[PDB]
Amino acid sequence: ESFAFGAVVERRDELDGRPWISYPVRVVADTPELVAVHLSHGTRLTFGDDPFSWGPHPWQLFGDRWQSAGILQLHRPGRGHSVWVLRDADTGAFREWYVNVEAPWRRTPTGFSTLDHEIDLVVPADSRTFRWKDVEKFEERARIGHFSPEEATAIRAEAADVAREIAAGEQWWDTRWSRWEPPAGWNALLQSFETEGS
Ligand SMILES: [Ca+2]
Ligand SMILES: [Ca+2]
Repeated sequence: ESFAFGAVVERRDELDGRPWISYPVRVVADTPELVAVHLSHGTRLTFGDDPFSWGPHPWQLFGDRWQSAGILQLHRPGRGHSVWVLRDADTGAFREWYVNVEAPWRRTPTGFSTLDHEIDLVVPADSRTFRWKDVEKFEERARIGHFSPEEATAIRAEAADVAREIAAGEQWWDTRWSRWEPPAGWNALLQSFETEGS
């Protein structure tokens, strides 16, 4: 099973057995080596009903549309992260690679499902160095039970693996993706994934 290039699919974070946040993305690649999807500026965000074990998804500060520059997400099937191509909202300049540690993506009839795992890594565009992010925030959340011990050990190992890869110059992703730009017609997507009535 695969999705076609340009298909509009759901990108979901699933928490407590239900959608936490979901938003439509366009498919750029759906291959055994790469799932690449695009979240465009102005796209509608769907949030699940409270309460969640983790509280409301933090993108709820933007209300119900993605206000910033579009995000290309690059995923190597089976890995416990994806890599986001982040650009400057004002200039469109490529700024950084944002490694979002999260559950390996699951294919669903509607798209892909994952779940944020708090630890992030950031590689600036110049590729001089990289930084770990939110490790202690992660650990506090693991201590209060947001992650089980088995989950938290998997998360720590995944983040360590990616950091070791980057530091060895063996980052899996093709950095030429930093020059990709969406087709001109790839604008805001307005699809809601809400299931009213519950
Ligand atoms: Ca994250
Ligand atoms: Ca984080």
